[PDB]
Amino acid sequence: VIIGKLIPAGTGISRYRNIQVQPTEEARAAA
Amino acid sequence: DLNHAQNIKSAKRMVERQRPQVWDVLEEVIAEHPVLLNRAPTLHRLGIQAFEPQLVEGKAIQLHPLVCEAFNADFDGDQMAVHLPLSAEAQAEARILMLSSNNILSPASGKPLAMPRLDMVTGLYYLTTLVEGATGEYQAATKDAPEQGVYSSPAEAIMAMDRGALSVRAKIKVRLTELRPPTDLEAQLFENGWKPGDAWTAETTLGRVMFNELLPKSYPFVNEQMHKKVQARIINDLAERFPMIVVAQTVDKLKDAGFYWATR
Amino acid sequence: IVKGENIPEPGIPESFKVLLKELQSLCLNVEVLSSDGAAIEMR
Amino acid sequence: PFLEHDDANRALMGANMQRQAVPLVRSEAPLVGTGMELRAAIDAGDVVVADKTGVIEEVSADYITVMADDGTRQSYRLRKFARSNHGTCANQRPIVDAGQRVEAGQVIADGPCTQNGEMALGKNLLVAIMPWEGHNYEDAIILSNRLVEEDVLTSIHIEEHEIDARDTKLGAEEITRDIPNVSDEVLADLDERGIVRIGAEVRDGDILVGKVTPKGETELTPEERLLRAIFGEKAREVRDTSLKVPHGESGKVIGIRVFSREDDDELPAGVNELVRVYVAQKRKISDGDKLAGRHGNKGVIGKILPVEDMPFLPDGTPVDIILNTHGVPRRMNIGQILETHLGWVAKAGWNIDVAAGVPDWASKLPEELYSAPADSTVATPVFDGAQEGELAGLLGSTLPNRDGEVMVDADGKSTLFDGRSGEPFPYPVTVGYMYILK
Amino acid sequence: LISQRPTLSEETVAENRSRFVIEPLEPGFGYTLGNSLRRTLLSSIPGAAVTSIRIDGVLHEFTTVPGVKEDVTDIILNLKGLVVSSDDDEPVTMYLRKQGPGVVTAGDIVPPAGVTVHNPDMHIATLNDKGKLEVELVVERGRGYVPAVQAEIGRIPVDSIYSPVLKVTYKVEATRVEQRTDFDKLIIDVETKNSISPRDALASAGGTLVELFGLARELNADSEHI
Amino acid sequence: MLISQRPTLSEETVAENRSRFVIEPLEPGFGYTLGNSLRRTLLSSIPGAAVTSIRIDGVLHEFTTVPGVKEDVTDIILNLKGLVVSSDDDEPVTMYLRKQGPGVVTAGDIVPPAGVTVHNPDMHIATLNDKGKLEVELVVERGRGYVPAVQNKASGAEIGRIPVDSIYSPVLKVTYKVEATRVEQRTDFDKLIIDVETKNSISPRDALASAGGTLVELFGL
Amino acid sequence: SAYDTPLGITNPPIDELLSRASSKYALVIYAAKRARQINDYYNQEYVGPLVEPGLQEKPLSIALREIHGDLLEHTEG
Amino acid sequence: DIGEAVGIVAAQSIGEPGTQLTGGLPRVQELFEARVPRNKAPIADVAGRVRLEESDKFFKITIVPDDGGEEVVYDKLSKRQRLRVIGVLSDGDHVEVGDQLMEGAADPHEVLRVQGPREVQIHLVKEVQEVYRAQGVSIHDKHIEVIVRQMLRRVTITERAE
Ligand SMILES: [Mg+2]
Repeated sequence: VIIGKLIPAGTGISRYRNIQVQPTEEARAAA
Repeated sequence: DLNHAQNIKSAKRMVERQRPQVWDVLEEVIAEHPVLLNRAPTLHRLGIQAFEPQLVEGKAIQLHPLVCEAFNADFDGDQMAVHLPLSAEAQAEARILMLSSNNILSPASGKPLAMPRLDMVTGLYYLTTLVEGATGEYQAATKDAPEQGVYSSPAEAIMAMDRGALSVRAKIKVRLTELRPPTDLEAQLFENGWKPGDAWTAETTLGRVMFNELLPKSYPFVNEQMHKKVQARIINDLAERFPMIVVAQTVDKLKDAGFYWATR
Repeated sequence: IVKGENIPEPGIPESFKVLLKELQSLCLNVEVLSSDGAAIEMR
Repeated sequence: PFLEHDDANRALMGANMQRQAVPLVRSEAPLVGTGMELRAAIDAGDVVVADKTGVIEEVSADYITVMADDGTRQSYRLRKFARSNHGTCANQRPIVDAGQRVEAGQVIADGPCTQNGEMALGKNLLVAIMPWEGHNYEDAIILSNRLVEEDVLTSIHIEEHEIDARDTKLGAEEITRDIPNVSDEVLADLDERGIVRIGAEVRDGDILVGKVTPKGETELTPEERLLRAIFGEKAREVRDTSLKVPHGESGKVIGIRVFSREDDDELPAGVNELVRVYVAQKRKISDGDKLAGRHGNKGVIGKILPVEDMPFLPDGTPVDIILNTHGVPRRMNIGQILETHLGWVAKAGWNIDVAAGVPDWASKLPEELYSAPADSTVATPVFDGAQEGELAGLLGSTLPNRDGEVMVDADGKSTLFDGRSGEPFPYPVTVGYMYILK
Repeated sequence: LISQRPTLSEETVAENRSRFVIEPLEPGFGYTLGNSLRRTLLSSIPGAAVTSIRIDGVLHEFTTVPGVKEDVTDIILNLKGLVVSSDDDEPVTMYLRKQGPGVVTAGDIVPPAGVTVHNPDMHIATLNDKGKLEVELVVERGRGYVPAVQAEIGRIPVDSIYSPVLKVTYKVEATRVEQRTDFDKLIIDVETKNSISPRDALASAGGTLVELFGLARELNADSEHI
Repeated sequence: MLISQRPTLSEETVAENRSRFVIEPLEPGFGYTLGNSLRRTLLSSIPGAAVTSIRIDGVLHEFTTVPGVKEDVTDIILNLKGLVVSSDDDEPVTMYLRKQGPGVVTAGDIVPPAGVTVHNPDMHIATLNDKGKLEVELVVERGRGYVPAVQNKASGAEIGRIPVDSIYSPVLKVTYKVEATRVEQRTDFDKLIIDVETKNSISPRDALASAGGTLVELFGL
Repeated sequence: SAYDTPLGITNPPIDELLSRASSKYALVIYAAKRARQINDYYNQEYVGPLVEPGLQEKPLSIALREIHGDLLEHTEG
Repeated sequence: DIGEAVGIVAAQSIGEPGTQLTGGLPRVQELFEARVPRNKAPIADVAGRVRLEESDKFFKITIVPDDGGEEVVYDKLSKRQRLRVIGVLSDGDHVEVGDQLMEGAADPHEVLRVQGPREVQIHLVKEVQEVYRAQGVSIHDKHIEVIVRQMLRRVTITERAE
């Protein structure tokens, strides 16, 4: 908080912030 | 974007002079854009909750009466602060983490906080209370007289309430086609294939009937006078058996009915 | 917001940088360090 | 009033909030009050008192003169729209006519919060103590739109702005109407000197006094210097530092004070000219404003309803204000319920109408209190005032509104008609007149 | 004076239930005509319904049935759901009589005069084995709802639901203006008996009101509005 | 058991300003909701004439006194609010008021233009003395309801013009009560009387008809 | 089964969305990351919108309805 | 959920009450701060019989262990500070290891060395929960446990795991 970084809790945890979001190959086709 | 202003400096001048064209625009930008509300002192996290903004008139902030318990906000010159989440993550955390209708139970005891209070409690209490010797009272007369205390449906009982024939707090017997009986009565009175949309007659106050119309159609009939503790029971029970949206909307309906009968 | 683009990644709060200087003024040598252990110029 | 019936907590609050009231334009006196109403006003000093028994010679909104038995004239100049230290209106108004005969120590003109010599910190409003559809909930309040239309809770507020033109190191500040880069319209309300003209309006961001200060070295932008060459507007040698109106503030200009160095005015070293603009505004009672009674009860205005849809008596007389029931019992300020009953008694009048003699309750009542016409004022000193037995009896003695019909029963309730649906309210609702303050 | 652009739209919930909206209205007309509409729908429309009944075998004994599954009280409230549009304008006695084990319905009753029963599939009672049932029905048109009105022995007066609208509920929202303070928006929810459809009931209500307020219009009729 | 009888209009005169009305016969329960449905429209929608803005030569704003007069300007404006005025002129007309010398300035001293009339001349406006002279023109417009003073910014109004709150409400006080006939379960009928009072701008029959005619227009299929 | 028609922000239900990810915080990043994606596409990661978007739908709201329909994975690192 | 910051949630769940606390905030601070109790109460050092002797308006409690080994005596105790209730403790009663001998507050350090760390946390949660419940506040034990967990994290020769 003092240095302005993401707090290591909630949405600041590594497993949550490094998520990769892409549409499924099936989804992109149907458009 | 719209051709109302050619450049930014025209737009800024436009807003500062409160040009009438900006109002309909503001509704479009405010739509589904959450805002955080907060009242000092902030004792717990529920002291900050996200809401959907509604353009209202005057210079006061209209606050939902249920969140008063969480904010400890009484309406005597009380002021609250507004914060505008900007980034996509900020708006996501507001809509998901800090949404008002998603935070009902106090994260200290698990008890419901948006549960109705003073005004709505007395309203629902009066609505479901049972008066002996009320207008329209069922007596089940026997000798040379029929029962004459039953009604074709809750709708007929309402037509009897508008006329001077029925009292909202009377012991009566009616048949309900859209409500579900209690556990014991559902088991025996109903062949165990299901118990929806099938007529069954129970004896409760018309108020208690209109009360159970506020609860989910899937919820059993309660048939009690609503002390505040009884209300905590049902909402606690609703959190276990139903999603939050069902609870949020049900408590909303409890607010409308609680206030209406609070004045009456 | 005006250009309608995504909102940028935040920087270093000026309050923090002011804090580092206030510690230096107390004869306290504070150094921000990366994994390498190399000092980083706060500017 | 009824101090002996309120807990020290809410009483302490009630005392603190009386000094928080604001002067209304109408300044109506309290219908149910105590003795101190009179003496507190005259001793405060905001009321014009005649120091010699005489007769009025002239009555003007500006001043009033009185000729005494000595033949010597005394004259009193009236404060008209003087701005108090906190922005409240200190207007004075005369209460005497031309030929009236006055006595030494009498009241000639009313102050801001006084009427006929006694402090009037609020107004008398018709109150209903029913909860009303949640709009009055958790100390909130709902009012009749009548209070807006009839300016009963309207109060004038004045503000004082100030800007000075001094001698800087680069040059002397000049109050002027010539501003570097502005439309002629934003100046359309300014005079030659550059100050806003009297009686002119002001919207947030508008200009009160045009002031300019030297700027150098310029070192303008290469991008900017070209636009200066194209449109032929010479880059002015000075920076615009003008006095504008603060955000949200609005109103009209009452007066302007100007102190100039050219004229032999006294100024601090380096200061040439001083100009002060006084702006006032009418404040209709609005949503969110804070109202309160003398018993420590307080709350914001949650909603203002049209007079059409408001709980109203069988008279068709709509109630001015609706107060929630749930906040009354818990706080031990039930003295507010007493003055509510007495409030209705005072505005309706009464006549004890003894069958044979004073009914057993009125054993201690003074004879002057037996009869009373409508709109009479009442005084109940704190620790020896009205008592319960006398109140019910006075509640039993009441007068028809216009027709023979009586509007309030012996326990102080009436059947109100829902203005929205039209059907009456099931249970008799307590109504009365309560003195509340802005 | 003349104002602009009020409309009326309807969303059908089911063949028997229709929801209506009025947009927009000037404050505070919502509550003004709101409760008057619902009240008009309830107790104004002419309709036919049952007034009194008498069944053979029903006598001094309070309420029991010689050969059906449910008590006489249950049958009374079953019969109260009978929807019959009549053209007789006066009490007419219908005829229903069945024998043998089976289920009696609305179709088991012959329509005497001006009567066209609109819910033939309506259940009335399930007959015992080798069971018979004889009963008369007094049907007379009317308005709204009149409780059971009470020479004859075995005559059972029943609560009579004359109007075709069973329940109507309303509330007023506020939206749809640029700089205005949330103009009123009227919502009304009416459930119909199948004798008539909802919008005809609404159209009839409006016709009743406009004719009822022409009472004051016919007085002077000079000063007016939009 | 329909009873067929056209709802009647009986009219009564309780006074010059107000006149009672009674309607019968009506179905049970209609008396209350219908009378109030008229009441709400009476108070809100009855068109009338109200003074929009006024001008006094000497004053530039409403927060100053006038030499010789006993009332300040904003006090005079509050006294001018009580004016009950009727203007058949669709467009804005400007009345005038000029008086001087010691005496009392009533509402009758106002000279109405062509087509308008003042219905309460006895109203005290101001009281003047020898040195006091009062000149004021008043702009009368037509409308309905209560409109707050239109700021001279929204219009192109002059700096001398003083906008004033406008109250177009010819109706003063309105109520109702029901005499309900609920006999021995035979022919229950509702009888409802309304008590309509006006400000003498228009008679109760004319206001009620205006509201009634307006109600007819809104109720539509 | 019916709860009721939800209004604005409360649609879609949080419960039906939580079935699509591990935690509420994951759900936040999901919609956030995808919300930036859609906006980048409007002013050309560039894909979608996969669902038919009602005019002016905040790309955050579009990304939420996408997650409701299982239209995207949804891998945790 | 995984990311939940329960430490702050606990500190606030315990912090929001206290405006309702009027045997109050002083006692709560004494417990979390782990100070020597305001009026110290003795705990049994071993299980066995109890011999209650009364000095000159004093209370002298001796424990005859079931070993039976060296007796355990408690020399001087104010008679004005009443004994614990089972009724009140009397001569001949049987006492277990961690029992509270007199009414009052057990020194959390003393119960620590006697019953071990696992029980100190239980004693503190009880005492704290006794206060908030006495005033009527409903707080779940886990919040207090989160706070108390942070008190026994270190051992004298430093953090436990490290
Ligand atoms: Mg407060």
